[PDB]
Amino acid sequence: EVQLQQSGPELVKPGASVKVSCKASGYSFSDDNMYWVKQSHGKSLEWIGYIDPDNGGTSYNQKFKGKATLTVDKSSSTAFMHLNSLTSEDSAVYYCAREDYYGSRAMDYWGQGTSVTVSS
Amino acid sequence: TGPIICAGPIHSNKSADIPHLLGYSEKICQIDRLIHVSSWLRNHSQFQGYVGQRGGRSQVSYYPAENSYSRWSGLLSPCDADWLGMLVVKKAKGSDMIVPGPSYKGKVFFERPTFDGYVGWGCGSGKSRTESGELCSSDSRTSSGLLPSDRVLWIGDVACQPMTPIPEETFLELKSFSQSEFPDICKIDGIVFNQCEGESLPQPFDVAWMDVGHSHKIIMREHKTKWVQESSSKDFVCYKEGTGPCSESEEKTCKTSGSCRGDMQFCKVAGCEAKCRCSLVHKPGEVVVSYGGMRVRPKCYGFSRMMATLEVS
Amino acid sequence: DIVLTQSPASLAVSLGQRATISCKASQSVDYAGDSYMNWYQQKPGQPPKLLIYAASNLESAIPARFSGSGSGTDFTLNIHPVQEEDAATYYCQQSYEDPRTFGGGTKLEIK
Repeated sequence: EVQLQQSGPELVKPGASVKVSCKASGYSFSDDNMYWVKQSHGKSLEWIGYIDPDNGGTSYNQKFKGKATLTVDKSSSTAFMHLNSLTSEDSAVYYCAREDYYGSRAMDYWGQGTSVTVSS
Repeated sequence: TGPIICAGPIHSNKSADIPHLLGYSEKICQIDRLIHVSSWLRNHSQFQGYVGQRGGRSQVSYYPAENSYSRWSGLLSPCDADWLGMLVVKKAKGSDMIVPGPSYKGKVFFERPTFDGYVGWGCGSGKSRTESGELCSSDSRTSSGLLPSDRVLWIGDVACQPMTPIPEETFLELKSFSQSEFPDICKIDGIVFNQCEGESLPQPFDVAWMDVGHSHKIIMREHKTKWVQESSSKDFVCYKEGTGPCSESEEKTCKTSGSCRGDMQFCKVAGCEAKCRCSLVHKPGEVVVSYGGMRVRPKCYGFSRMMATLEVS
Repeated sequence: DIVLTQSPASLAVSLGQRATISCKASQSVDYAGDSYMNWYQQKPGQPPKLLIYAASNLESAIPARFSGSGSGTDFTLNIHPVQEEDAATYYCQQSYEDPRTFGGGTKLEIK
């Protein structure tokens, strides 16, 4: 079965940076684009960006260009998201999700979420 | 049209796994039963089970339904070549374009040659293709996971084979002759083919082509083709009546030590005398292409639909 | 960007009754015979879970009380008969173009 496993909760200071990981198993990692989604508490889901793990090509929400940076490691089946210049507006749960472009063109498998709290 | 070695499978449960077989004749047998496409679907698109139930490879759909090369059970499709390690049928990505023309509706696997490779589209369990080919919607009729061969669609009239490589300079020469035969073409499947001031949107494009093992295919209008039969070991398969393909050990022994049964051609070139029997795979032979004053033995040759932009001046 | 507007933002439905949620896009999300619209269910503390893809396709292992319909800009998620486990926030999401966008969500409460 497809499974996505995110790294644990994170407490970070304003102005710092943080790096979250998402480990994919149960399918061939480079076949499908990996999406990243932000969800502030009580609020709605926002798209951050995606990455094509086969060649590193990325696309970002304009709202997060320069804030978020997406990478993968092919050999270990892991996607990464680096967040920089943290403010309190970056405290949210962050998800990774695999998109099945030619099946459903939906995000059919999600990680459990990574809580990120920005405070001193 | 009939198979090469093995009649169509009759699978029992969708969850049985598929073994890796080292023997050539065993691999050919898996190919007759569409074991390789079933494996592709399991690996790439969350599919459970098999395609080709009862009919086998001889019963697959072709998009130009008028297809010459499938009339010869022994000529290899791209999927066939992928199982034998000669090339990779890659999983489609969003930039890969589905060509209009085929009847995609209800297909569970389809494949087409592209300008720079071979690309396939598969469906998950309980699903099959919408009429645009773009998505996999639900389909209660596919819930057993043991699906007939008409759910498999191979686009193009294609023959693949072992190639004799050519140096890079020869490729650049062939590439130049292609550019001069098709001055009107700017991109093919997203790859720059000629330099263009301004270009139309992508259009369906039926063209003859050959894969000669470099960065992209050589497309061809004026060209000659010829078939040579060479009686090498890959041209023979070995079996034991009522039991299927012989093992790897039995096959090497039959083809080296000249001590097995055979048809006329196998005995004539390999020697013979309970034991296995080897005979001639049904095909015209190996294809040789004459283009631009050269002869080349390509990895794949065929006629098939791609996408191209044309110049607008 | 394609903006998605869900309505109502909040809705209460008695057990065994029918829930009907709306999503309107600001442009068509149709292309060559399919509608590129998805629906997600999210319970507190968990990730979204895909229910419906491409307007009307039930994801495997989703109960047949869920159905979706619509085309172009106007889409409907139906739940009938509503049950206790159905209390959640439901999101629509278009897959027509980059950038992916989501609706604001509809909280379904049980009566």
